[PDB]
Amino acid sequence: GTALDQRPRVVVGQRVRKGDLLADGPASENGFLALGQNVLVAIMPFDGY
Amino acid sequence: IVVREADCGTTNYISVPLFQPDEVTRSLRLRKRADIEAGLYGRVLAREVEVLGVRLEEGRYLSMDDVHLLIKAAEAGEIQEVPVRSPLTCQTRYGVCQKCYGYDL
Amino acid sequence: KAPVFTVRTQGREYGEFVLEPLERGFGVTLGNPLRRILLSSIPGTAVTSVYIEDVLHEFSTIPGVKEDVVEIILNLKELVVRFLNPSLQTVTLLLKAEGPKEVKARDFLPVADVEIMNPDLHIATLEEGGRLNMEVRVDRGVGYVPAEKHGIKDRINAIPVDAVFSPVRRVAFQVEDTRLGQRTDLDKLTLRIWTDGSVTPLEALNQAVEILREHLTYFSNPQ
Amino acid sequence: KAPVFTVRTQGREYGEFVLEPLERGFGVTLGNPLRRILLSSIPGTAVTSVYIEDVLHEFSTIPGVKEDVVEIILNLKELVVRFLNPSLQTVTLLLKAEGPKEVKARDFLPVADVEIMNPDLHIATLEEGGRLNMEVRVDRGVGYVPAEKHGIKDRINAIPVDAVFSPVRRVAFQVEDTRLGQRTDLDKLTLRIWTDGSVTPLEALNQAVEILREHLTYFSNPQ
Amino acid sequence: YYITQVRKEKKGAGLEFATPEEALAAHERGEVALNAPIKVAGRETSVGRLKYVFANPDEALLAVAHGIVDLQDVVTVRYMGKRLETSPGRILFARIVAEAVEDEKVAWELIQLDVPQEKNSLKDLVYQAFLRLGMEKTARLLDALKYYGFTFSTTSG
Amino acid sequence: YDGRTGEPIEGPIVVGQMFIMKLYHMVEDKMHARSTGPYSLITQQPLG
Amino acid sequence: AEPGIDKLFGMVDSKYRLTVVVAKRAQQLLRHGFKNTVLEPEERPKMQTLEGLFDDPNAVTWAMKELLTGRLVFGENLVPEDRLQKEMERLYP
Amino acid sequence: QKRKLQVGDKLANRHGNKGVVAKILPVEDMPHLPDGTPVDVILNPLGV
Amino acid sequence: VKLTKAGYERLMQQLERERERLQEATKILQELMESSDDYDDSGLEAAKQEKARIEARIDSLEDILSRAVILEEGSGEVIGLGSVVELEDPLSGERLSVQVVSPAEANVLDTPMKISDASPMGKALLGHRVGDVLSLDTPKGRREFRVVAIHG
Amino acid sequence: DEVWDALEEVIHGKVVLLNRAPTLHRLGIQAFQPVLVEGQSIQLHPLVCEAF
RNA sequence: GCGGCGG
DNA sequence: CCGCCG
Ligand SMILES: [Zn+2]
Repeated sequence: GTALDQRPRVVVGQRVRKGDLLADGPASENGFLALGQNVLVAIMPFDGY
Repeated sequence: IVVREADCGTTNYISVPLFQPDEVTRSLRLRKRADIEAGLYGRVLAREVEVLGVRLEEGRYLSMDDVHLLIKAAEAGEIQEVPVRSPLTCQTRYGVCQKCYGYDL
Repeated sequence: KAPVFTVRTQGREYGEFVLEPLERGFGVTLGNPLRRILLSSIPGTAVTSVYIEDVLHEFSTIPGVKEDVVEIILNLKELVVRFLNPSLQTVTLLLKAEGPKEVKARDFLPVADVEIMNPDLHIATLEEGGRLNMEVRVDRGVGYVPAEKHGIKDRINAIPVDAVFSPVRRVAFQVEDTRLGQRTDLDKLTLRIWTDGSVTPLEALNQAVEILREHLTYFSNPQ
Repeated sequence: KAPVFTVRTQGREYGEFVLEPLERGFGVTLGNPLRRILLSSIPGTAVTSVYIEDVLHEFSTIPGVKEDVVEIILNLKELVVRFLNPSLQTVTLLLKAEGPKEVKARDFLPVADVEIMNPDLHIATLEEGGRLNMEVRVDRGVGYVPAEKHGIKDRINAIPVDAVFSPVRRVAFQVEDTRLGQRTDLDKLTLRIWTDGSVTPLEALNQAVEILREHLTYFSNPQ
Repeated sequence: YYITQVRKEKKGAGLEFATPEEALAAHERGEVALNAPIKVAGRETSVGRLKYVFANPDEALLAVAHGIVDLQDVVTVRYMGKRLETSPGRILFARIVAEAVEDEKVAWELIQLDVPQEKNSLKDLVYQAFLRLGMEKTARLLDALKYYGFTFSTTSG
Repeated sequence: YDGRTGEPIEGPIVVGQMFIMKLYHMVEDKMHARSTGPYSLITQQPLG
Repeated sequence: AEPGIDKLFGMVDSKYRLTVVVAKRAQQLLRHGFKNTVLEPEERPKMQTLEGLFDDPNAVTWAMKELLTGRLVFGENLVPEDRLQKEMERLYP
Repeated sequence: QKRKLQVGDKLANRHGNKGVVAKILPVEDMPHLPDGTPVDVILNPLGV
Repeated sequence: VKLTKAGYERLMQQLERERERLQEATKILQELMESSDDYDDSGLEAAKQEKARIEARIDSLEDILSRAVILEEGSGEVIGLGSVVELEDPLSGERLSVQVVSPAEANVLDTPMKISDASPMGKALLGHRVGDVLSLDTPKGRREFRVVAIHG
Repeated sequence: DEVWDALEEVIHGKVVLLNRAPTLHRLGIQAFQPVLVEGQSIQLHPLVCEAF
């Protein structure tokens, strides 16, 4: 039950190299696997949250 | 098993030993602080015992301090066992009485 | 020695405000309070709802259009518009271009009283026969609001978007050494503020300053 | 709605203050700043330097006097004096007593416009033939100034004492969540104040708020 | 813990104020120099105690809150009846507890401000509190600890 | 600096870009709250 | 925790007893009408939006607050089983 | 439907630190760096 | 089981040390099971497993210490238990110092290298006296040594 | 918005019980006074985390 | 009923 | 052990 779309990452009229990402997969962007995001994180304690 | 009672009368108590026998051949030692506590904490004295100057009345529930006392005393050499009420000797057929179970609620 | 509140403003985005001298530890005592208001209380604008002609749900796709409805509505919340009078509570920008083109925020049909400081924002890309027409609802609000909280329904088939009202991106205050006075232990608070454009660094500062004062008065009647 | 400013004051030392409801994270925007002020800005009095005739050092012992120099000076920090007008920037308290008597803070000879609200304060016990004569300086300042920071020199053999200006002792504030029909993510600011008696928690608060406001104004003229 | 702990720094020379008065002054100036630290191994008291002497318990905290002393610094503080040689942190701790349960006297009767607070020192605190002031009252101390423990935990860094 | 007090946090704190993800654990699967309803026909149980 | 529960526990020979007493008294508070209390003049329980806890908040809350004072009596066999419910309806509208 | 991250949701890093969202903090008062930039998430050190 | 006063003392002390280690490991174990925060981590299996390796060594020390004989024979002639031997290699004139002891006392860390009773080199030496010469097998070959003497 | 006032009014001093996954000892379920809150998750007191 | 999965 | 999905 998860989204599975392919978002084209190429523009009209572009010279493509053999074996180049035409569109990105469900969790791959730029041809890399991505699952979640990179967030800025501080590593310390809060009240108790 | 439940707790319904009136200080069950039958006084046939369990003696909590303070010294352990063999770990290295024969030689008597003071059981570990923990273990003694386990056996005497929140218990009820079957019979009275003056140990280091204080009179620990019969039936009194010996708090943690009290058990420390008994240990401190055992160090000196005034008592090797302890008279205390327990389920192991309850008269109440089906159930156990206040004095025998002890403190811990 | 009365706080010489100086100002160096460049554009409508950046806006540094110096203010010294200040008795021991007030630079901070002011710096933080104002900062907290600046990001949470300041009012502004955001795209509250949109509607594409042949799209029924936000998770759809429009022919001859690269980006998905979600990739789009995502880009719209990045749209920073600017009204000029309270009489502009809810504006509805309209846009519609076809064929081979790159829709930019500049293609919205002008609305005489409000201006778009976000011109080159990329809205979408169209191949051929790319029929894209849409109406984007915009409002003046405050703070953040989940599209699920307001649920705007201009048209039965339009999709509500998330509210991003804070007209500031980042606030920072610095406390430096003394300039004037007979003692060296003093504060030189200078705070630099960053705005998307809707309002100005100064505008903000002032409003915040006001909101603060506004609350101070609430300590009046006891009970 | 309008912040309900409730009050619960007992005496002139304690003072509970509640103020809700308030918007998201605002109790904290108020509270902290006020605290920062309530301890550093509020003007009051504190003993500055002392001088016992026969005493030369801070660590010694006056015969016939159970208390050590240190204990006495200590006791004096406890002293709470109150001036009436500007003309009193620096007043010298004088006090001499002998024999088998308890030396209370009410034994200092009365000064024209100065008042001692810490009368029964125990300063020193004198044994038979106990000679105790000293001169304690008192000033109006703000916050806390370590004896090593100011270093007053009335008599070249006297001793500088840490200054306990603020008539406020400690300040505690809490940001608990409160309910209001629709939403529950609300702030309820309850701030409690402790004063030595010189002024009441309620006065102090106001003074603070004012002081803050006054500073808000200084953001007026650019340059 | 981090609030009840005490600090020990480096000591160029023999910390002898055990006896010298030119040791109170000198050792105290050598301190104002770059020589003897606010927490030197001085037997009777490290210069840290010499400089700051707090009358009222509040007296200390405010000095902290103004930046004069850090919570974990060894200072001198006049309490109910004794000039005690402890740190603000420690003291603070006392108050916290003494606050949780109104009987301030019974408070310091069951806590040991002689060592940093460890899980155990606390364990035993709770246990004692239960037997001493009643059930609900202890509940209050727990919440109290919970609260402070957490706050300090965040600002400690 | 805190943000709530604007006061620093005594002692450097490490921070950085860490890659983290959301899991197949929405709370969508997490809150059945029952008041009243259906009972089994053969055995008396509030089955749903 | 709860208002002087320790004091309460002290008033009973066994924990569970307190509960039983606490409860049955909360029942009599609603059944025979909610005016069957003993400490309503001063310091009667209270609520926060409108001082209305004087009319009907929690029952048990009351029971306890009443039991905390030496007003009510509790016993193994204090009043004749049935005679109690008869006299109560009589003296309470 | 759209699944926006909320309090009950659980996230985790490639090293094994798993956890649920306890409180969603308003940028307003959360840990920010000297330069205006605030952080996004605070991981309790104690789990390391 | 045969021990020297030296040997006895050593094993007795080691036992003491391992008791302290067990008490520590225990404390630790207890804390873990009490935590119930992070389970399924090498928190239990390690603590436990560690405590085991200890208890085992303890059972070995108590066993040996519970029934060992003490042979007070510092004045003897033939190499027996407790005997301190010294062997010189005829060729290199190398002086080797060793002491044969019961399996439980062996320890290359000691002043005289303490060799097991039922140790090859250990076997070779028992039953011989100053002067004798004997061989055993070695990876490089086989080196004969002459018992130069035997202190207590 | 008035209903909430009501709900929060009906709950005043009532408490509910909470249960952990495997109920092991009597403390596997404790009682607490509920205080209405935002979101889906359930706020639990830290100190009792050890119990369950 | 069988696979998977949370603590 | 308790729980949930397909
Ligand atoms: Zn019995």
